[PDB]
Amino acid sequence: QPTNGVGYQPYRVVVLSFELLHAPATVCGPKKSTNLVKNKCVNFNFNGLT
Amino acid sequence: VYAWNRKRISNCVADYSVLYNSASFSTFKCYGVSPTKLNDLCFTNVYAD
Amino acid sequence: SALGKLQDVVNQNAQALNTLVKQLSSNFGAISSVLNDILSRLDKVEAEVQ
Repeated sequence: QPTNGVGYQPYRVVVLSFELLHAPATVCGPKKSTNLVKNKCVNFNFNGLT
Repeated sequence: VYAWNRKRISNCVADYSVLYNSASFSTFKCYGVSPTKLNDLCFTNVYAD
Repeated sequence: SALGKLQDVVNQNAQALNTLVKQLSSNFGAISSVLNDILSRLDKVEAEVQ
């Protein structure tokens, strides 16, 4: 009922469960890709593998 | 809640700042990850219950 | 089989180093044994506990 107290009012709940696996990624954050470099020592991040 | 609905999210760019910049949420706990860190991460699937 | 005393010294020092390298893969109760996973998933205050 719309007159209910704050503990007895309805709440919409969404649980996001995240699948971290050896498998390829299919959901990723918005971070843009950049050029590949070879033979130099470099910092890298492949699909969150920093 | 006895018959909760699951949506599988896949094959897309997420942007969790669309969520974590909002004041509308009465709770937003996270476990094994940080909410502000989510935009650097990747997953095979996400399940939204 | 005559030189077993010398091969034994080589074997013991190899088994000691292989055990030292394998113990990097142990979690010790952290969320991952990979130190870059912890840092790429958690905030400073949460990561430092792990």
